Amino acid sequence: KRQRKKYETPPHPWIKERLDRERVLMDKYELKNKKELWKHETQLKNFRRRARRLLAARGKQAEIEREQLLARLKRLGLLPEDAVLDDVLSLTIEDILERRLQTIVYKKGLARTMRQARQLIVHGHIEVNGQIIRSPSYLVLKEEEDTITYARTSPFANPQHPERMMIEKAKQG
Amino acid sequence: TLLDPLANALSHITNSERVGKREVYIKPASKLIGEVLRVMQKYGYIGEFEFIDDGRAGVYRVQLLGRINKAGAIKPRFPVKVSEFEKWEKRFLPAFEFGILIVSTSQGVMSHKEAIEKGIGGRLIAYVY
Amino acid sequence: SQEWKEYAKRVLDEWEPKTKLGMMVKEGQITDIHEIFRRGYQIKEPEIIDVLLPEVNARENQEVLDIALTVRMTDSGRRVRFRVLAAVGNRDGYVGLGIGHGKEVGIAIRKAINYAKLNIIEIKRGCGSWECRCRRPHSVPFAVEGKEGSVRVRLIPGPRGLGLVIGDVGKKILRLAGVQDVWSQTFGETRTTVNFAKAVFNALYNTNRVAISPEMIERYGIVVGRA
Amino acid sequence: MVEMKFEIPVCTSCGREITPREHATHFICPNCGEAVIWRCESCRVLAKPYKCPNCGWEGP
Amino acid sequence: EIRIKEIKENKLIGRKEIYFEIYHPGEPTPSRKDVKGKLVAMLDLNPETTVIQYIRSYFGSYISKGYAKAYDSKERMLYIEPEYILIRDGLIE
Amino acid sequence: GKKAPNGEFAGRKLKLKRKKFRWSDIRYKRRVLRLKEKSDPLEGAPQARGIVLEKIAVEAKQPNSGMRKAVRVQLIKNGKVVTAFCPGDGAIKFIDEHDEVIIEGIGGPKGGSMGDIPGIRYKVVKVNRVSLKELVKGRKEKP
RNA sequence: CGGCUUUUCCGGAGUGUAAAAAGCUCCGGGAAUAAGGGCUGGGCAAGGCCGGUGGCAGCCGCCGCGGUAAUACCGGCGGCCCGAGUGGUGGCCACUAUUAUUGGGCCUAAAGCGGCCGUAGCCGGGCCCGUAAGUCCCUGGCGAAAUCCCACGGCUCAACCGUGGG
Repeated sequence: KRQRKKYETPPHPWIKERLDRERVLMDKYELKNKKELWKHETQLKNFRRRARRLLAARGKQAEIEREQLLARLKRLGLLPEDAVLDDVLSLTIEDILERRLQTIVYKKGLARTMRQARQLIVHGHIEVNGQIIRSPSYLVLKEEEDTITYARTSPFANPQHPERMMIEKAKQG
Repeated sequence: TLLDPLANALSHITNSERVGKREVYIKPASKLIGEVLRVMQKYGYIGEFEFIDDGRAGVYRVQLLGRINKAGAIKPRFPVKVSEFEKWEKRFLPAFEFGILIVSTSQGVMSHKEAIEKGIGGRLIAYVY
Repeated sequence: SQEWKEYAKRVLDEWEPKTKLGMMVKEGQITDIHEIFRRGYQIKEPEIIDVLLPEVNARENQEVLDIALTVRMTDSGRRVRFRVLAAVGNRDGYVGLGIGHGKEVGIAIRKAINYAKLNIIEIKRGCGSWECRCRRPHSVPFAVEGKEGSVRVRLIPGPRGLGLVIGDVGKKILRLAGVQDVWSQTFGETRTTVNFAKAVFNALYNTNRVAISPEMIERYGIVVGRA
Repeated sequence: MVEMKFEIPVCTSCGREITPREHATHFICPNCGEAVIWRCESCRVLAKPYKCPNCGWEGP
Repeated sequence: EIRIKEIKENKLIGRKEIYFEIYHPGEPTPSRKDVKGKLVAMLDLNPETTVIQYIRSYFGSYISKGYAKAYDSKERMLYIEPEYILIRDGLIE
Repeated sequence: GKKAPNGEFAGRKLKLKRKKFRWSDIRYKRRVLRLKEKSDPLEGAPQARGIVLEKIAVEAKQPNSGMRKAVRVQLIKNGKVVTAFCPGDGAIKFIDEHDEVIIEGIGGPKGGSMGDIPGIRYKVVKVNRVSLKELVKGRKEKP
């Protein structure tokens, strides 16, 4: 046995439609490589395959797996608390990308621009539930979402950090 | 030589439907054929069906309601368990629960849906949709 | 919408009707597109259909599938001609295909557009998948087959958001028809895009042909025409 | 979004529905004058007989 | 700041196992001597009989995990404990 | 007629028929008999080391016209002699008699001759443990 | 142009070794401070100008370009893809319904034996009684672990590992 990549490369690299769509997603969300996007899309496809297999299965094990799948998806915040097994097929990549650490902190207004958010996360200025995490590609659970704050020892815990008032003004502006 | 009455009967039914004939006569009126004719009638594909005492093998008379896209006989009578239905059902029904398969089981020749409801395996004999 | 009615008003004010179908669409008697289809009438004035379906005039809803250059040889030159395979369809289950001959590309495109307008057909849509079963017209209601040339195309219902699993030509054809997901299986030469497009059109048209019981309509939420 | 579920014509001689681009025909009953018979192309070309549902009148 | 999360007494061995957190926000990882001298205070142990096994600093965490032992007689460590840990704690030259 | 056999209890003839007509395929037939492994001068090596014997110009197939430079190489692995193309522009100057060259496949259809050049099968990659690509580019220097 | 962070570098402290080693983690000084590879006629469509070579040099996965303005050779400019990677060669699978049980063909494209008999093999009319071998359902022992999938938990997340289910 050898371990295997968790992401699936696209079947054809030079399709104009996919190229432009991925480019738009890249520019909006500003990932470093298409590798991250492909990893996220592979996660999406995994969830969709699980839903497909479960929808056609009868048995106690199928029910337990279905409940667990819905529980995890709700835990991620990707679905409402009254979600069913049908709408999961309607999930898109953008739902996942909205749940990214970088996307969440930027939506939490701690960065003027999400690239600056990526820098802050990398340099360890952003803590999750009091614990730091240096992967912007990390996926943030719903429960974690309210505990996202600046790292305590980092200067950004200081309200007077010169970049901090610019951050807060751009948030206000 | 007539190796099988059932497949011939179903082929005749389909060919009659396609042109649009009103009444169909099945020459080797076997018991299994009669049990078969009961099934899709119970599911409304056909109307009344009757037996005729011909003195050779009898003849089965049916009238066509124009509601049978295609009917045939799954020939090598594959034994199927309760869980393996969707495998064969994906092979012979155009869509999900579109049409019915017919299974010869311990409790008789009878519809695949009810067999799932009874949870009993058997041997596929024919398909129609 | 309001723009579409505005164009309907313009083409009503201009187009004098000739055929028999023209008046009871210029007189307000007919209001549904499928009112043409149900009675088995015929269409030879494209101006009729856009009066009921102005959405054709959108640029996105009209596709050019192929441009081909056919060479009629002659004793004093290789006189060429453009054949345009085009498809015009709204995104609510009505679509048509056409082939236009032209001395120039532009005239070929115009004639192809008109012929695709005249070959408009209604469509059945549903959720026949063994997985989705959502009772919404995202896919075909059931497995169907179309044939043309050596091309045989079997469309099978596919789960929601799968994406059109078919070649690009069929991708465009099913895109303009208001259908979103499908499994495809092709046999023969798919390279000749004209025959492939015709086979897909045959499959979509055959979608109507199947006999249907009232229960399965509620089962699959079948939509015939406009969703 | 009110559903405009129409009524697809159904040919009397067979009971099948009529495809949009078929060369079927609809006509008032030539005997009773009350019922409109629909007749699809498959029935028409083969000229298999049709029966009126009102007076029972029959005719190819 | 030291917060003990577990104190297990191994009656068979005669030792108190000590599992603890140390809060050192914005500070280096504390030295062994300082943590030993702080630990002995509120538990009233003999420094010679007490040995600190490990002090692991979790990544990006200002709370460090520490594990130590506190025996009863001076012979138990010599007979039982690895010779190297005392050398780390300096109880052996 | 209909495809046969189809009986429930005719597994043997089905299997035997499939085995019988699988040999008619050429890919599977080649793989099982390992014919390439018997015929390969490289004996299954994607890359091989050899010694140049001489330099030859070969005419490209019509309608193309050109004088393609290449080198005959005596293989160290088994002694058999094969001809290898020299890619790049003017690369033949860098190559000399009695030069330790490293060659690989040329990439033609079925691993055969590529492009308009017929009969050739291999191209020269390295010479004296220095790569031809840089030498034609001139970035590195031959020893 | 102004402001800001600390990837690296230096020091200390822990673990660390049963020994350093890992520089692993924490704190401290301090600085903008590690980036290429291939392609750029079409099949790949992803990308257009300039100079040189001129049936030569050459390129080319295949189709093809070069016989003097070369969007295809070479070089410059510009552009496209991927990226701490990226190209060249060889093998297996898919591509391929070109191995066809699902699911290929056999009049003219490769393929019906020239025909007939018949052993084995394969496939076989209808009704009723019987056995229950195949078959279908239930049920007990069994098919090592790891590896597969899933939820939860530990290493910052993950990779990895434990717990529970299949």
